[PDB]
Amino acid sequence: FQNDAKANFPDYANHGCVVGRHLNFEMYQRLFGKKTAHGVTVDKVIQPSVDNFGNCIGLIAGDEESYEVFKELFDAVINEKHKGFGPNDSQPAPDLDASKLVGGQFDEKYVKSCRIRTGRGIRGLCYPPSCTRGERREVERVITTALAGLSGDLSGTYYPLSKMTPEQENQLIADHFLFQKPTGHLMVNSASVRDWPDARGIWHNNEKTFLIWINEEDHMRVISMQKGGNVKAVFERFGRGLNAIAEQMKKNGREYMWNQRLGYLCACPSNLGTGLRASVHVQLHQLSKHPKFEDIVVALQLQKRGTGGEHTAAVDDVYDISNAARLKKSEREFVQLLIDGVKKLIDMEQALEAGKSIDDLIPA
Amino acid sequence: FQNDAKANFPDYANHGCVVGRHLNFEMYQRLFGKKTAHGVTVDKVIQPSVDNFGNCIGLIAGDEESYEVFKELFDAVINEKHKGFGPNDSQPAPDLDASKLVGGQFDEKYVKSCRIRTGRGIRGLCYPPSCTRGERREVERVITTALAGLSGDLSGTYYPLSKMTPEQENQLIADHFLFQKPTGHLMVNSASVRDWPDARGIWHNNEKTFLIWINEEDHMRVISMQKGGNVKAVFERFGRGLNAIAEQMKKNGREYMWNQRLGYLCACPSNLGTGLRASVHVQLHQLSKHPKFEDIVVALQLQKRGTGGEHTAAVDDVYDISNAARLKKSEREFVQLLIDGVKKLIDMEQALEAGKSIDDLIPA
Ligand SMILES: Nc1ncnc2c1ncn2[C@@H]1O[C@H](COP(=O)(O)OP(=O)(O)O)[C@@H](O)[C@H]1O
Ligand SMILES: Nc1ncnc2c1ncn2[C@@H]1O[C@H](COP(=O)(O)OP(=O)(O)O)[C@@H](O)[C@H]1O
Repeated sequence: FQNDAKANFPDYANHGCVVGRHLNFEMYQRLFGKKTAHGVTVDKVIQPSVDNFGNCIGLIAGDEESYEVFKELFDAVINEKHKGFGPNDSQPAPDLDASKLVGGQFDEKYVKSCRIRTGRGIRGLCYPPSCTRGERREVERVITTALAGLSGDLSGTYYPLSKMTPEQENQLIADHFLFQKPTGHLMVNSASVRDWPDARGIWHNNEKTFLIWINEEDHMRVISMQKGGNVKAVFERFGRGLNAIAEQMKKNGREYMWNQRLGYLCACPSNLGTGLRASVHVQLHQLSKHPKFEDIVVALQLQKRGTGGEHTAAVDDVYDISNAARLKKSEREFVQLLIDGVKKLIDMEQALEAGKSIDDLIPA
Repeated sequence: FQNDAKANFPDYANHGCVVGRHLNFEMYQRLFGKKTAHGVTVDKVIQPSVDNFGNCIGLIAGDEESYEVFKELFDAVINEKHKGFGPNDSQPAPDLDASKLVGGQFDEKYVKSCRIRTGRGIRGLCYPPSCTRGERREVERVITTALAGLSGDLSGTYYPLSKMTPEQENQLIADHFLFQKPTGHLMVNSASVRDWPDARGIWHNNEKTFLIWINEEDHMRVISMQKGGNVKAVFERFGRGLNAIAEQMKKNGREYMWNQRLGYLCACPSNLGTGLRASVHVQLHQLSKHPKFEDIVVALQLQKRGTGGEHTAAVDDVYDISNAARLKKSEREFVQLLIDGVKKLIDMEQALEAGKSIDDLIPA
């Protein structure tokens, strides 16, 4: 008996994962014995895809180096997932300049709130699927040390999950800032929830307009938010926050994971490039009952979902609309995509309100 | 930053695991960098204990070598779990001689069925927490190849979970021979359910008196059973089955995992020595309503539980009574422990049936 590639090749029958359609034995044999500097193997990065029979992606990176050592597998998946992204295609340079936005104010009669999120990795340390307790703790240390250097309207306080009081936990729940131990297949099967809640925590400023999660699904989850429809102001704080944290991190020789081709790196290939989801809560009483509604959203390159997030129902016809893509455009440009898209949606709503047709407002 | 033992030491506060009370930093530092020939680390074997806050054991072996490379941790836990087992204590030689049993027939008026189970590991291959798809498949191959050499009343057929038909699956469910993907903390947290159901299967003889599970929680789970109370006959088939399989395995240079001190090795320290649980279904209408019932069972060194197994209620006063221990006695002697114990229970029941006292039947 030999523990070789042939003996270890996954049985992808019945699976609906992207990986199974790209990881033929030819490729597996090649990648089988490879390892990153942190010991991440091909079996590691595909484990979730094997465990799950649903329509997953199944691909997860244990560390930054995963994207280079297992480049041909990630590129194949990335290419299909992000609807076209070859080996010579490159992510545009980061763009966090809020002042370059045009008309970043929404009619607050329809737009109730604005939210912009992204994820960062701390270079040198493994992603949650592979990180050790030591690494995870260093991630928390780096981040919290940096956050404590923030001032002004970015001044905040840190709430470690492992030292959280009933009173604090209760208030964070009411704020909807608390996160539980993940239970999703990708997180569970990738061993991303080990040692919970060791070195996990929540940070937020006094205004509660800037939220930070540590060691949840990414090293750092960044969230900027405001009531109303001033998306430009939400983006301005978003970029100013990321930059400020990065500046405090340089003091300790730490930086975000980023490279010319893929932009900001994270464990989940689906969230590469900008990892940015800009969204609004927008009320669309009439448009939502229009037969072309779902097609209009897709055409605008937006995504639609319930008020309570992914896989929830929309209450009082208020929808969570956001940019659908993550790659092939800069942050500032995705935010401009949301602006243009949402205003069009609002124009259509105001047409239906006046008993008019929207037939010639639809993206041809 | 250094990824050393100090940075990686588990925070055992709040935990009710045995490991936390033995794995002080002193020990952790020593074991931290160690590895078995299969790459099993200390972090691996204790991971479940860290993940779980309940009253677990939390210790699991990735391979056979785990018990030697991490000997001082396993010995500490084993010592406490099995109520006294020092470094110089030794498990008695295996004893599968059913003919050495005395009075192995139960009053079938009270004893409805008999069951005896154990677990085996195939030497050379890793336990479910650490095994690869290749290894797991080799385990299935070795076992099924051996089973196909069995004849007579040990002739049976193999039902691979990954090629199971609705009709077969339905019949196995009715027989209560099917096992699902484990969901318990120890199994989930130790990564023992990877690639389900790849290389998992069920084997049983025509009589349905001999059952075998492959790659569930152990490499091989062996179960002998009969209606009525002829425990001697159930043990006779049990031992004859284990020996026959071992004999077919030698043809291919394979053998069970076993050593002088710990007896038959398995991933779970709680099941070392004999890994043997001999049980009966015994109806105790009157005794079960006696205030001393639970104390009598413990004194007889037996265990009591519901008819549907662990954590179930007893229906019609029928209890699952079995030997409580796994170490410090031979198989044949645990079965004799069940015999002596159950007959005493039956004598007490027949006393209460006649309105007599059992005060002087109780183990002083
Ligand atoms: N524009 C918005 N305003 C207020 N809350 C929002 C907005 N967009 C999303 N949320 C909230 O964020 C939470 C997470 O949503 P989810 O669909 O998981 O997106 P993501 O995972 O990108 O945060 C949800 O409970 C939702 O209510
Ligand atoms: N003496 C017996 N006769 C018939 N069935 C039994 C007997 N003992 C246990 N069982 C059955 O075996 C199943 C597993 O029981 P469990 O408590 O998990 O013990 P184990 O894990 O050692 O098999 C249960 O559903 C139970 O009904």
